[PDB]
This record gives sequence, structure tokens and C-alpha cells, in this order.
Amino acid sequence: SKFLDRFRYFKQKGETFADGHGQLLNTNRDWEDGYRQRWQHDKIVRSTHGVNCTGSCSWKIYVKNGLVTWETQQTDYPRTRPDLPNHEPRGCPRGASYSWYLYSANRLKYPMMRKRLMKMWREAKALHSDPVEAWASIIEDADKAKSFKQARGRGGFVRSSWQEVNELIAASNVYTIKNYGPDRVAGFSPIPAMSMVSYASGARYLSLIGGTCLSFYDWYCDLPPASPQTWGEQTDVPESADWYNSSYIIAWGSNVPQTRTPDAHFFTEVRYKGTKTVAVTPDYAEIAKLCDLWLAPKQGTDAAMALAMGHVMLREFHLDNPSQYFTDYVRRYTDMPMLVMLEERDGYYAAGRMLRAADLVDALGQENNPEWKTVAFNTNGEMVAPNGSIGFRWGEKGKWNLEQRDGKTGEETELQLSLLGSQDEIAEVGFPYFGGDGTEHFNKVELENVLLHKLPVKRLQLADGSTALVTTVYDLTLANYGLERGLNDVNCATSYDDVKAYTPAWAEQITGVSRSQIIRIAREFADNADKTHGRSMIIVGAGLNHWYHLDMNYRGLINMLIFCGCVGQSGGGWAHYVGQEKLRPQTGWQPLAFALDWQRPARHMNSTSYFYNHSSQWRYETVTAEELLSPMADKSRYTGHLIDFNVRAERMGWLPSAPQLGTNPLTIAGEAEKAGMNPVDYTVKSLKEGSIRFAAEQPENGKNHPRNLFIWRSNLLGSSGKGHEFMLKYLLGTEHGIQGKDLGQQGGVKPEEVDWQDNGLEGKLDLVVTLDFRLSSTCLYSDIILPTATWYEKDDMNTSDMHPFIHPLSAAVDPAWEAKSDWEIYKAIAKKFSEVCVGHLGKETDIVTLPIQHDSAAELAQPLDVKDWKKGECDLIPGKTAPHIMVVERDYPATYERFTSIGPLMEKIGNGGKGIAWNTQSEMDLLRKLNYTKAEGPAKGQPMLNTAIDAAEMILTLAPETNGQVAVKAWAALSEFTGRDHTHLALNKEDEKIRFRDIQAQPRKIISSPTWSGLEDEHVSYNAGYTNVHELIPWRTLSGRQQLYQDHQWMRDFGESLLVYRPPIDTRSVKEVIGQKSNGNQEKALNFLTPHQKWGIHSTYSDNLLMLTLGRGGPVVWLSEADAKDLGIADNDWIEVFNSNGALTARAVVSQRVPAGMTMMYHAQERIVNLPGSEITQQRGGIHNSVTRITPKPTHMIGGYAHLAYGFNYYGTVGSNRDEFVVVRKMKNIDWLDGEGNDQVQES
Amino acid sequence: MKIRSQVGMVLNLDKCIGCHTCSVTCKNVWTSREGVEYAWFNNVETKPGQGFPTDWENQEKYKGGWIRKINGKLQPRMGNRAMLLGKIFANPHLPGIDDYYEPFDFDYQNLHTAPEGSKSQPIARPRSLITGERMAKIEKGPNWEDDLGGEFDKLAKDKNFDNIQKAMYSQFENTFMMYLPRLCEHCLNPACVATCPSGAIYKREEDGIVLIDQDKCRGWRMCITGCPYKKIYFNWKSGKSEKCIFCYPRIEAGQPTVCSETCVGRIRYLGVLLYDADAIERAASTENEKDLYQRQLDVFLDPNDPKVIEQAIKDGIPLSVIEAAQQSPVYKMAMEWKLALPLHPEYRTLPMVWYVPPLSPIQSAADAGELGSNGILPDVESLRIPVQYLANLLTAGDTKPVLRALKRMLAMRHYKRAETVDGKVDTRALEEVGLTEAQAQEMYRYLAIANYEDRFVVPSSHRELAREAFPEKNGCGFTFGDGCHGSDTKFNLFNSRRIDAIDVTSKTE
Amino acid sequence: MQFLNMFFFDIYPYIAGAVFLIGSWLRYDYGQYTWRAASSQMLDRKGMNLASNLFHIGILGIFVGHFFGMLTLPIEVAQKMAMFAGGASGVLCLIGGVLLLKRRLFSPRVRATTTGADILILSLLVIQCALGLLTIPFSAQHMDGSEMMKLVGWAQSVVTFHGGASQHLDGVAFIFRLHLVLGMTLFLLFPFSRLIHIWSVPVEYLTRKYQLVRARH
Ligand SMILES: Nc1nc2c(c(=O)[nH]1)N[C@@H](/C(S)=C(/S)[C@H](O)COP(=O)(O)OP(=O)(O)OC[C@H]1O[C@@H](n3cnc4c(=O)[nH]c(N)nc43)[C@H](O)[C@@H]1O)C=N2
Ligand code: SF4
Ligand code: SF4
Ligand code: SF4
Ligand code: F3S
Repeated sequence: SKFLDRFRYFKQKGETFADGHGQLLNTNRDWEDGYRQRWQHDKIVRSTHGVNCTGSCSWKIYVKNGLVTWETQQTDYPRTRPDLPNHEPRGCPRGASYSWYLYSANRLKYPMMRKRLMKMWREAKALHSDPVEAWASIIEDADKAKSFKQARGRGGFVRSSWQEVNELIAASNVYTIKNYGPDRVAGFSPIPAMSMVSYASGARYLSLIGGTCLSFYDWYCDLPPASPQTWGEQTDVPESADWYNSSYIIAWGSNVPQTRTPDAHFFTEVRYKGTKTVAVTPDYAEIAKLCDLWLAPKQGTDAAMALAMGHVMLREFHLDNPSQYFTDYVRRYTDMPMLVMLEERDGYYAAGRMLRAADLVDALGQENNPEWKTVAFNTNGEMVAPNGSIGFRWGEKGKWNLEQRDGKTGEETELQLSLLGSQDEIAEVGFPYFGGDGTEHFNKVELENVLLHKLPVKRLQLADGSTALVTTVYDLTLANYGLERGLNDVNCATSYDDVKAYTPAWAEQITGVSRSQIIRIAREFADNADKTHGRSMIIVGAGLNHWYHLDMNYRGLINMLIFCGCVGQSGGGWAHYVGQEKLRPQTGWQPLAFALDWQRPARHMNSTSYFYNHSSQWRYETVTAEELLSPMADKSRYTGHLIDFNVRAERMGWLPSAPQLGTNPLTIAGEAEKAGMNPVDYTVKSLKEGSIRFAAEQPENGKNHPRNLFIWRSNLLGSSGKGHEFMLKYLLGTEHGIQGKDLGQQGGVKPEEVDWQDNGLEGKLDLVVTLDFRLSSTCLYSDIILPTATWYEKDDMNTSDMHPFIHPLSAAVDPAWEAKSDWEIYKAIAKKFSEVCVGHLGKETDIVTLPIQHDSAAELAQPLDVKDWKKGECDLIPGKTAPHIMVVERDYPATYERFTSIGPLMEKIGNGGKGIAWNTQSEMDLLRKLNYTKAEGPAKGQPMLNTAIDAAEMILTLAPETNGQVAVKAWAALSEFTGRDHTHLALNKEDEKIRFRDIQAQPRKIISSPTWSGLEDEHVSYNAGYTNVHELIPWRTLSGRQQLYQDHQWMRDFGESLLVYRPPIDTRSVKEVIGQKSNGNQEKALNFLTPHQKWGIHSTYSDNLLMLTLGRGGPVVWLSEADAKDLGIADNDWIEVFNSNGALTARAVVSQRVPAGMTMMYHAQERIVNLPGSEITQQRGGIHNSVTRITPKPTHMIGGYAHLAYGFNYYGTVGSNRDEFVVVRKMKNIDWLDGEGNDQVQES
Repeated sequence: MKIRSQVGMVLNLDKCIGCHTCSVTCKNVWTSREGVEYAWFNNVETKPGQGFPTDWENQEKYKGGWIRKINGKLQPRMGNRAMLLGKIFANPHLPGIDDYYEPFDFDYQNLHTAPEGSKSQPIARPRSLITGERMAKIEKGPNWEDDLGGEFDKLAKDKNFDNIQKAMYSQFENTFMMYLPRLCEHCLNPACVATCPSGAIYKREEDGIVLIDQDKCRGWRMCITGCPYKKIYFNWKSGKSEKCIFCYPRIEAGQPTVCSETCVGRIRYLGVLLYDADAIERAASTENEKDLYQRQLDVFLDPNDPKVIEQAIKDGIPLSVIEAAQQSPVYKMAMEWKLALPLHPEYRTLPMVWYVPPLSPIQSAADAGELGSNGILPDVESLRIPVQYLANLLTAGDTKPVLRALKRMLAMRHYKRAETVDGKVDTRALEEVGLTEAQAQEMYRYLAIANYEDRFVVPSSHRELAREAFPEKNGCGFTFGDGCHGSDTKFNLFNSRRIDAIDVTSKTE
Repeated sequence: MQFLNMFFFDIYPYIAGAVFLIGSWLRYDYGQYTWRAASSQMLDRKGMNLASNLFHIGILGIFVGHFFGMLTLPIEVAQKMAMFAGGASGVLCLIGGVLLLKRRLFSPRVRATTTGADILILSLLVIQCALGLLTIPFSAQHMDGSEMMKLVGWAQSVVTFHGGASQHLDGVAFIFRLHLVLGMTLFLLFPFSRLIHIWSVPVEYLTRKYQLVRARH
């Protein structure tokens, strides 16, 4: 009895202590069980997060009372070497809050459909027994179609059922494919590495039926086009543990603690090993808190600082006191010794295309691809075609390597770098200079648009009898940097204080960074690299990669690393981290995701061009290609709208198209047979005559736009959708907040390749289907919302660029309410589709266009210039001057049986990627035993793909990263090309086979694979380019080396053959609207930056109450104290940010750490929480992407050119956005537009 | 001399990346209930700033901690026993909910149920978790000042800027910020325990964790004022106070606290400290507040000293606890390397959660600078965070121990760089700070590599000692409601018996 | 009337007292987590310092008077003390009480988090205090202490378990009977309300060592 215990008062007194200050008691402590019983739980399950953060952290999911209650990080990753910190615990604040979603008030529990669509669907079905005909009756009626499209984003969702939505979806899909074409059905899902099978689910269903799979790396602007340019690689980087092997690191435009949270300890810990660190950010970012020095260049001007640093490096470590390490490195691993041809201009020369073996008399003994092999001079003045150029990759074998050898004699040669001291004469070559251009918001330095430099040349006798002057990439580079070499060049610097094209004094003016800092760090960085043989590293992120001129920012950093021999050495190099792009078991996952086990090829599309086109953002373009050309280019050869350049790239096979042709591609084969020719020839003939046209020429004719769109693992309309208001108007058909006038309303010049109409087609999408576990902004604007399983309710796998472990997502409990995993949702849609299509679609023949692919023999398309077949400059040759035209047979009724089985092509054709292929029969044999096999039907005898685990085992068994047997076969295939043995890279792990159930027990380190360029090894950490440098495997570029010189015609004419400084572009989005809708408060234009937020990963977790509570409770924008005071804005005041593109509402965070002139609205706070109506649009306030708009860059449209050839997520236009400016002002009326009568007015 | 043991904690602020993961995991486990939704047992504050609750370090306003009277005796700043009782009907110093923040949620369901034909896109507006009413605006939150969120003039009201000419820090080029994660300090001389009239708060003898007994607490809410770190939070619903419990359910079996094991930056170390409980009052009542730090180090005992080992055994400390104390990372950082310092020792509570101060980028200067004593690496005098600010936070204003900690970290860096970049032995910086190569290599092992087994050395709390673990293992957890738990007397009005006990006595002795 | 008389003054006092005591013990043994003062101060500090102090200082003054007055200087001198000192205490009590009730009913955060028992018990205390003050003019009609002698006789009979207690009340003014009935009702409701905090008045604190440590147990 507790009451009776009170009488033991005195007896429970033990000894006093500390001279009477304390008393020890002997009293009951049973109440302590109250907190013990909270901590106790039923079990822990291992799972992870399918969100785009790059973390790839394994967690312990706690189940208590049969419910998910919380999570804590697993700490059992295989430990790293004794001299490296281990990875545990990893984790981050966003991930720690995921459990909140399972039973929260924003969880999607049941399939939902827009009321108006449901009412019409059910009425239609009562008049049309076939659902395809019911869909037709609604969609072909303008008033019915408009009635549910205008209801998008306007409430009215009602609970439906899986059976009802699956029938409608299937019916709409069949209708669309049958009447317009398979490619009028599309799906958007990103970053498969975060949840491989989950991505694969929809991509596989879409690929089987012919739908388009939209890309994401380029669209999100995470693809740094400078990587494909320099290395012929999408992106390959050192793992975070490798930062620990570096002795000098610069974190440049990368907010490590905030955006690489689970890996940040490697950066804080390496400082204790003596490593110096430097933060380069315009604001006092979290990353600065961790570094030894904080440099703050004006945002967008980083390339200027990088050029000046490279200048100091070249001057001091290459010219004045040559570094033996650096000199040998650039000689063997760059295109510097390569010869460039000079073009005659008026009074001077311009750098032209690179010299090819085919240019010389005897073609330097090259009979195979002589026009694709570069040339250099050996140290004995003799011309040679060194091993490794792209020409040696295809049509022959044994010479595609970086052995310093003569491609003809097979003898060892030594390449010469500079011609200085052996030139026949000195010539003057003009270099473009853009440093004097720019808006009023950035400092400029006036020199001349064309800077003449004295270059040492040699005259050569070409094979066509003509004569030509050549110089090396090396000489061209030193001149471009402004390095005086004794020729008394007036445009070269006499010192670092000389304001010349690219000195420390010059950069100080452009960037505001003190020249002595530029010099001191450039020197320390290079000195460190010299002493350690390349252990200097640069960690770079979206701070630099999301600018329109991201390639100049990147090539500036890349050149610094190359000049110091840092790429390819552990502890050194280019460490680019953005999204979770590294899906390690790539060739195991690709066949699954794109149904390549059944049909080849699939229909991949580059999303930036796709949305620029279909959401009609091109109709509002303000940037012209003309204003981007080199001053030395022929302006008349590049006329037209930016979209015209895309259309031209598409018809030349450079970039993919979607929809592809202006006629249903399922109907072409029938017409070809009635005309007595095979489908391919009939298509080529029709294209030439114009009887069949590329759909991109007429995007608004009513048949050339996407009609069905699946969205999953994406919040396209609340996060990544640049040009949000254009998407609402043109794709959705709803109200929108666009403020500006289009080209037509302004009487502007209409495109020359695309039709124009004054009133653009709106509401293009007939059906938008989104799969999610929380009601996101995208769900709010959809027609049908399908509840999906959270990451703690389904099985899947995850990998990342940051570490080498593959681990799983696991179901801690069956999905709650009526939710289903993404795999099961698409499996069920595939099943309903298969039955609904009967009698509408059968065994069909599809004509599919396919762009010329990087890593295929066809990449050797247009070797010396650009020819447009539509202009008659050459014939239309699919696969060379146009896209390949492929025949694909589709068995529509068998879609489900195919979806659920591993197809026969793995056995009939094999598997492969990145230019190599291998036999995978034994893997298919194993899979029959692990997954069991189909008992009957179309896929009888094939392994099964019934569950997500079956799918994961397919990925694990087929990939070289997860199956030692495949790894050795993969390295063997590569060895054929290089003539060097590489199998030793995986022989010691040949018996290794990673299994799904084993990774649930402990994450497993993957196997060294030819798909990548670093090694998974116990003595050296993973570092990109390591195999190129150490195994002598060439980079997949024209020269086989790291490419400093970009000689493609478009690169030359757009002024980017060499790295040059380019100022932020003028989007012209403000001057036309500022002051036009005054609320009485002051307005001011500011640079609008959108770095990634601390309280969410993109928009995921943005609605999570834990994150909203640790943040500021909803959408906010950061302003400098000076700008806020100027505008009369106090901390937390409601503000409105707007331009021609749209408007957004949010609250201010006023801070000293934001420099005057810029505002930061951290990346994606989306449109569902705590947003009042806009005084500009009279609608709900918009989001950060309501003020942005897509503007493509022509150099990113280049294809058919070795390293510049297409690949899903490898090349394509990018969704850059940091150059944007906006008008900012304090709000007056705060109206919520909800009928609550709870509105406010901010005074003054 | 009475030896007791406790698992102390050291947080390395130099490695803190201010991510708050520690805060989210603690919240999910311990304080997601209505009544404590606004309470963050572990919370992280960006400095300069006033923190959570606002201006908690201002003891003139909040009245926390102890004062040393003229006669040399200790008294809670809130008042002696009678003064305290006299304030019981309405604690005049009590922090109000608005000093924390008004907890909120959002009407997410409006996104789901908005009716057909809405004139505008539906949205989820905020609602108070205290009243259930619509909030027109969210004006405060527990981490409102995160990353210098707010005008410098407002953040700089920070108590730690005392005695500092702070204007230069309002200049963009001189900007600095750091993170201060904090939890309960589980003090040796807790002011909370001393200020609770019901005696519901106690320090556990075996592991030093300080708890508020949820049975015995009567909700007098005086302890909240007493605690100078403001780490006790009133549960507005149960009417009782709660606080960080140092994850005792895990510590008891030798596991790290949740915030320790989930610390992403790998900055938290857990290790035993043996202390002389009989010296606590003498140490906490030392005349000069600048001597509290050292007076506390003097109460900590050397676990490898056989005199201490024999006394510990005599005083009941388990063998595995003494052994853990001998490999304690906390003892190494606080006592041997002198890298860890107490948080606000001037409150006189003898706190047991210590901190290694952070390094920072060099300050703004006329030029790019020159090589200093540490070569390309920083010299302590160049760091941009003012050392006086850190001394106000950790050493009662004395910059000497702060400079020694920072200089030693930089010296380790200089030594390691010589080794790993130049391949040479250079102990010059170590000699200057009084460190040996062996000490620098050990510092490096614990701070840099920081293997899991080196960050957490937590022994068992030995729940079997002086108790009956066998019947408990067999019957704990069957919560049917026997009504007999919590009292030593067996008589109970409901005529029941304990489920986890043996009622049939052996008659064979 | 005689039936109700014996019920309220001879029977009801023992029902209320039994419930008061066994209810307190049972709630102490089985409801420790529910045993608290239930401060609402943090949710709204405004006016609490004045209101709670007036209320408590006032009601403790009344308690001391009632305690010694009814369970233990001529009676008429005692009565003057009760009317003047007790009256003053009752006025302080009533002002504090009314302010607390206004706050509990109309301060949004306090009203939103209150239990019905908190409103009920405080309302009854405000009414009882007012009834108490209202008896003063009736006591003034008998300055020789005759009414007080009756009330004290009744109270004393009740606490020593002497039957016939109601007889002592013959002829006392009705106001006193109401006050007595509401007072006993407060004891009946006591164990089912926040009033259990009264049992826990922290007397031991005044002599307790500052630091408390609990041994393994
Ligand atoms: N917590 C969290 N983590 C995530 C994500 C998230 O949403 N939240 N998303 C992923 C993804 S998908 C990406 S693409 C990255 O996180 C982006 O982060 P990063 O630090 O590279 O970019 P960011 O655009 O944020 O810019 C980093 C910082 O650079 C500064 N900055 C901004 N503009 C510039 C500039 O023009 N030049 C220079 N030198 N710096 C600039 C700024 O401090 C910014 O925070 C990554 N993990
Ligand atoms: S959200 Fe990403 S970084 Fe954060 S814990 Fe999850 S996997 Fe790791
Ligand atoms: S020790 Fe445990 S209870 Fe205390 S702050 Fe850390 S997680 Fe929370
Ligand atoms: S988890 Fe660790 S690194 Fe992150 S804020 Fe908390 S203490 Fe600092
Ligand atoms: S003063 Fe004591 S009674 Fe409870 S609310 Fe604080 S532990």
C-alpha cells in the first residue's frame, strides 16, 4: 500500500553525504517501469528511405502494439579499413521523422477519383458496356472533358475502389494507344536508385505497352553536362569515405552538413588528419561553419574565380617550375597534345575542329574510322594517331586503351604538349570573351568580344591537297587563360595584377573575392596535389550546377583538378553530389525496368525538352540562340527559336522525341504493306516526302501531345516542375498565374520549324494518375490518386553514390488501409489492361524512333560537321544522320504475363551496357530456381516476376555489381576492346552472389564492375576515374582522354570549345510586370536562388509535422537584413515574390547571413501547407517554381558525336534555374480564400 | 569519501553539423504525447541566439541555479526553503507557454475533404494543439532562430555576448554561427532536486541519472524555475513535470542513449566518471565562479588508481563499471586532454554533460594571410568565433581553458598533417600545447576515426543487484493491473498480490 | 422538514466523511499519477499571481479559523475574531476565487484544457465563500455568540460521533444550514477532484536536506 509506505518515512533514510548537503534514501522505485515499458517494442525490421537524398541509410523500424512507432539508425554496415572512420550511424533529421506518415492525417488510405470524373464515368458505363467506349464518350465530348479538367486542384475527391480506378485507367490507356499512339501515354518517375523495383513497376508496364519513360537527371538539373563533355560519363564520383583520403578539399556550392548530412562526418573528421578545407558560398552557409576558410564570391560568378585559379596553377606548376607529376599526367590523360586545325577569318584565325587521321595523306596508316581518331606530335616531331581515340573502340579491337602507343606501329611513343620551340610560325587566333556582357546585377570587365592571342603553329599538307595550320589543345589552353609565353601577346598578363583574360585581378573585379585569396588557395591546392600525387579534391553541388552556364562553372573546377593530376587518384578529383543517381547494379535493373527482357528498344525521352514543348513554355521564350553565339560564328547559320534547335536535333537523331511521329506508329506497318515496302523503308520515304512528320513540328494539332500521364515517386507539380503555372495552364487546363504575354501577344518572331497558333492548346492531359502515400500538391491536381505503401510497408532495394552498400526497404507491417506497393499497383493495372484491350489491340507492330546512342558503334555518326537531311545537306540515313527506325512487336493481351515473367531476350540476345555485352544464361538458369517458373500461357517456362522480391532477385542475379560470375564476364567483355586484362578486378570475388535475404540481415558491399570507373576494394577507396588512370581504359570521348577541347560545330559556334567565363543570363522576367499591380508597398528585384532545404528532401517531409515544427511552420523565403529593411519587411512578415512566370506567397526569414541582392527560398516547400491567397493572381499563392520557366541551351541538344551522343539521363537539355530574378514585396491583404472569415491585413 | 558512478556525456561541438536528428528521435520515442508535444528533451540551438525557452541563460530573469551567500552557504537562486514555499500558489518566475512556443498542427484533412466546386485550391491551415482553434499565423517554434534566422540585433541579445563589443559581428564579412545541442546535464548538485517541495526528484545512486518520480510529483512546478538549463518541462495535461531521463531503459543494459546512438555527426561520447559524492557541496560552493570548472574536475577520481579502485569496490561500484571507467572516452576528454568543458559551470550545479568547443573558419583580414605556427592550418588566434563568447558559455568567462582546448585540437591537426602529407614527424605544435605524440594519436583515434566501441563505453546498471531479478524476468510486463506495484508493504485494499513475485514462501528455509 | 433536518445534519455528515476518507486512501493507493495540483499557470500567466495568492491566502485564513473555531477566550470574543479576521480572509478568498473562475471559463487556453471537475469544484468554492460572508450579518444579530455556540455544538457532536447533533442547530438561521450542507458536500466531492492536492501541503520541505539520492531498490 503506497499510503502505508508513508509510515516507513524514517526507516527509509540511509546515510547523509557531503556534510549534510545530501541524503541517500532507500525508497521504492517501481514507478520507473513507466518509461521502460514505452521503450519496449515487438520487433525491429530493417528498412530504408526511397527518397532522393543520396543518403541510402539503413534503419531499424520499431513495431510496438502491432504498429510502427519510431525508427533509429542501423549501425551494422561492414566496417571500412582501420585507417578510415566507419559509416554508422548515417541518418538525418528528415529520415528520423518518416514514421510520422504511416497513420498521420495526411495519409492516403483509399483510391480516390475527382467527383465530376466519377459521375461521368459511371453515367458513361451505363450507356457503354465496353469501358474503352465509355471513356471515348467522355473524352471526345469537349464539355465533358473540360468539366473534369477544370475541377483539377479544386476539391471534390471522392473515395473509389481499386476495381473502378483500374478499369478506368486501363480503358483510357487502350483508347489512347489505339487512337493516337502508344507514345501518347507517358510516365514520370525519378531516381531509380532510391527504390529500384518501385521505379521499375511503372516503367516496365509503360515500356511493354509502348509508352514513354521520361528522364529525370537532366530535368532536375543534376546532370552536369560538363561530365559527358569531358569524360563521356553521365556521372561517376568518389564515395564519401574517399574524402578521408584527401589532404586538401574545397566545398564549392555544396552545403555538405545540410545536403549530405549522413556523410558529413567524413568531412569534419578528415580535418583532424591535417586536411585543410575551404568553403566557397555567397552566403554564410552551414558548410562554412566546418571549414578553415570562407570565400564568398558573388553568386553565379564562380567560373571566373576558377579560371583565375587555373591561371595561377598553370603559370606556377606547369610553366615556371614544371611539376613532373602534373606534366606527365596531362600528357597521358588529357587531349592537350591533340592537334587542332585553324580556320581562316578576316585578319586572324579561329580554332576549328580537331585534326583527324583521315586528314593526312596516308591516313596515318588508319583504315578503320580514320576520321574518328585524333592526332598529336610525338617528341620527335612525328605525327601520330595515339591509342584510345573513339575510332579504335568500334570496328576493331585491342587498341582502345591509354597505353602511350602509336596506333599504327603499335610502338611506344611520347606525346609532345606544346609546339612552342618548333613552330613554323606564329599565328593570331581569336578567342571569345563574354566577361564584358551581363546584367546590371553583376560586375563586368570590358576587354574585347574577341581576344587575339599569339599561338605557335605548324603548317600541314592535307590529303585533299590543301594546306592547313594546326596548334595543340595545350597551346590553345594556355592562351585562353592569358598566359604570356614570350611572344609578347598584348592580351596575355604581365602579372596577376594585370587585368587580363583570366587573372586573379580580373576575377576580383568579377567575383568580389580578393585576388590574394585566389592566389593563395590556388597555390596551396596545387602544392598539396604535387606533394601527394593528386590528393586535392573539390566537392561541388547545385550551388554551381543549377545556373544556365553550369558547364562553365564545372569545367573551371574540372580544369583545376586535371591540371593538378587529381582525377582518378584516391583522395582527389571531382566530387559532384546532387541526386541519388547511382543505381549500382545498373545492367541488372535496366532489363527489368524497361522490359528489355521482352522487347527492344523501349521509348526513353529527355524531360526538359518534353515539358518545354508540351507545357508550352517555348511560347514565352525570352532567350535567343543568337545572343549565345560566339562572336566568331556565322549568325545566319543559326537562326530560329530555341525550340527550332530542338526539333532539328530530334530529326537528326541527336535527341529522342515524344510523341515521336505525327501519325499513330501502330498504323505505319499496315500502310507499308499496302505500299509494297517494308516498314522501315516506307517510313524513311514518307519522312523525306513529308507524308509522315516528326510530331515535334506540330505539337498543338490535337494528335501530337501526351494524353495519359502516370506520376509516382514524384511531386512534379509541387516540386520539380519548373514553370509550374505553364504546366497548370497547358497540361492541366486549370486556372493559372502566368503574368506575362506570349510571343504572339508581343508580336514576336515565330519559330521556323514549329507551327504557331495564337491561342495555344490547353488541358492536353486527358488523365493524370498519381501514386503516393501522402496527399501531395501533385495529388491535389490529379484526376485519380492511388494510395501507395510507405517505405516501411514494402520490399525493395537502394544504393547510392555515397557508399558501396546495397540494402533493402522491407515491410515492417502489411500496407495500411487499402494501400498497395507500387509494384502491386502496376501489376494490377497491367492485369486489367490485358483484359480490357482484347478486341481493341492485339499482336501489333510498332515503329519506334531511337536516337543515336552514346556507347554504341553508331555514336560515330557525323565526324566533321553538321548536316541536316531536311535541308538536303545529306541523305536521311536512320542511325547516322537521323534516328534509328526500329520495328517492335507488341502482344498487348499478353502485357500482364510478360510483366510477370523474365522474358526470352536475356537468353536469346544476352545482357550488357556501357558498350559491352555478355552471355547471361547461367543467371537465367539460377533465376528459374529462385523465382520458380510460369506453368503455362505466353511465358510458359520463364522465371517468374510475381513479387517485388522476385524482381529484386532478378536485379541482384543479373548485375555484375552483385554477382561475381557476371562481374568476371563483364570485365572479360571489356578486355576485348582494350586488349588489356581486367578480369583480375573481380576474380577474387567470383563466387560472390548477393541475395535479397542476406542484405536484410546485413548491408553488403558491391563488386568492382566495368559499369563504373572506381574500385570496391579493401585497400583503396572508390574513386572515379581510377580505372581510366590505373587500368588504362579510355574515357568514352572523341580522343579517349579527358577532353578539354570541345570541337563539335555547335560547341565551337556557341563559344564553348574551351572553358570561358559566362555571366548569368537575363531571363527578362521582371521589367514587364514590376509595378503593374501595386498593393502600395515598395517592390524590388532580387536574384531568386532555390538551394535545397533543411526541413525536407525536395518536397518529401515538407508536410511532416516534425519538420514543420523544427522549421518555421510552412513556406518561407530568406532575405538579407538590408533588403528586408529597404522593403519594410520584418522577420516572419507575409511577402509575395513574383515575375512574368507567376507568383508565390510565403513568410520572410530575415538574416544577416544572406548577402544583399539575393533571396533564397529553399527547395521544395510546395503548395499544400500554410499558404494564403496571392494579391497578384487572386488565386492560392504559388510555389518556388511558379516564378521559374524552362529555357534550354543548344549545346545540351548535341548528339551523334562520340561523347556527345544520347543516353537516358546521360545528355539532354537541363532545368537550370538560378539565373532567375523576381520582384519582392511585403503583402498587404492576407486572404485565405476558404470562407472561414479569418483573414488579416498587414499594416504599412 | 563516498564514491559513486555515472555515465557522463561529451559533445564535440567542433563536429556538430546542426542537423537536429538527435531531437527528432528523442521526440518520437519520449515526448509525442499531448501535454509534452511542445517539450524537446534534446533540442539544438543556433548561436548567437536566445534559445528555447527564450533567454533561458538569463538567470536574473528566470532565477535558475544556485547562489553562494556571503556566509559561504549555497541557496537556490529562486529562494531558500521558506522563500520557495511562499511562492507556491503562483510561481512568479515561471516560463509561460509562449516562452517556448504555442504547439501547432495543420488541417491536412481539408486537402482530402474539400468540396467539389471550391473557388480556390484547398490548403492546410494551422491550428493550436492547446486550444484546437485556427491560428492566423505561426509566430514561434522551438528552433525559430535556426541558422541566424532573425535580425542580428535580436539574436545578439544572447546572454553570452555579455562583456563583448558585439557590433563588428553584425558585419557580413564577420558573420559566424555555431550549434548548441543540449539535454539535461544530470548534475551532481542539481538545482531541480533542491527546489522540488515534494522531494519527487532524485539522482539514482547507481548511475547518477536524475529523474522526476511520476507517482510522487505533485505538480508544484517550482523545479522548472530551479533548473538553470530550463530542461524540465511541465506536462500541461498530466499536471506533472518531465525531463530527459538519459534513456535509462537502454543505459541499464549498457546501450547508448537514443540521441547518442542516432547522432549523425558522431559527436557524442558516453563514458563513466567516478566521483566523490562527499565533495559535491565543497566544490559547488567555491567562492570564485571561475574555479568551479577545476573544482569539479577535482571531484572526479582516477579509475586506474588502485586506491580509488579499492574504495569503489568498498562503496559498492560493480566491477564492470570500474572497468568501463578505465576506458572512458569522457574521462579522457575532460581529465586527460582537457578538450571538454562544462556547460555554464557558474550555475553551480556540477553538470555532467560536457562540450568540446568548436573550431571556425579564420577571421576576415587585410590580405590572404601568411603561414602561421601551424603552416597552412589556422592558429587559435585567427579563429573567427570570439573566444570570449565560448568562455561565457563554458568557463564562466575565463578564456584560458577554452584556448587550451582549441589550440590542442589545432595542434593535433598540424601533427597529423606533417605525418600524412609530408611523411615527417613534427611535434612542434604538440610541444607548444603540452601534448605528447601518444596523446595526439589517442585523441585522433577517438575524435577522428571514432569507432562505435570507442564513442560509447556504457556498462550495465546491474538491475540484479540488491533486487530479485528472477521473479521479475518471469513476470514483468503482464500489465493486467494487480494493483500491488510501487509499494514495499504487501497489504493492499483490493486483496491482490504481485504478479511478478513469489507469494508461497519456501518452508525448507 | 424534520426528516431533512436529521438527514442533512445527522446522517449526511457521516456519508460525506466516509467517502472523503476512503476515497482519499483509494485514490492515493491506486491513482498516484492523478494526484497533482494541476497547475494551468504556464498556459496563461496573466493575473494568476494576484488571483491565486488572494484565493489561497484567503482560504487558508478561513481554514485556520474554522479548524480552531469548531474543533477546540469567551465564545463571543471568538465570534468577533471570526467575523472580522475571517470576514477579511473570506473577502480576499472570494475576490481571488472569482478571478480564477473568470479565467478558467473565459481564458481560451485554460478553458480548452480544463476538466469539468475543475469548473465544478471552483464554482462550489466561490459559492461557499459567498454563503460564508453572507452569514456575517446574521451572526451580527447575535453578538453574544449564541448562534456560534449552536454551530460549534453541532460540529463537535459530529466529530466525536455523539448522536443527536442536529439538535444543537435548533433555531439557527437558514443561511448557516446551507453553508454547512455545501461545506460537507465539498468533502464528499473532494477525493474526486483536484482538492486532493491539499493533503500534499509540502511541510517536510522546510527541514529536508537539499540533495536526494535513491539507492538501488
Ligand atoms: N536536406 C536536404 N538534402 C538534400 C536534398 C534536399 O532537398 N534536402 N536534395 C538532394 C538533391 S536531389 C540535390 S540536387 C542536392 O541536395 C543539392 O544540394 P547542394 O548542396 O549540391 O545544392 P544547393 O543548391 O543546395 O546549394 C548549396 C549551397 O551553395 C551555396 N550557393 C548558392 N548559390 C551559389 C553560387 O552561385 N555559387 C557558390 N559558390 N555557392 C552557391 C549556398 O550556400 C547553398 O546552400 C541533396 N540532399
Ligand atoms: S532521408 Fe535519406 S539521408 Fe535522411 S535518413 Fe533517410 S536515407 Fe538517410
Ligand atoms: S538521453 Fe534520451 S531522454 Fe535524454 S535527450 Fe537523449 S534521447 Fe532524449
Ligand atoms: S545529431 Fe549530432 S551532429 Fe546532428 S545536431 Fe544532434 S548532436 Fe549535432
Ligand atoms: S516542483 Fe516537484 S512536485 Fe513535480 S512539478 Fe516539479 S517535480
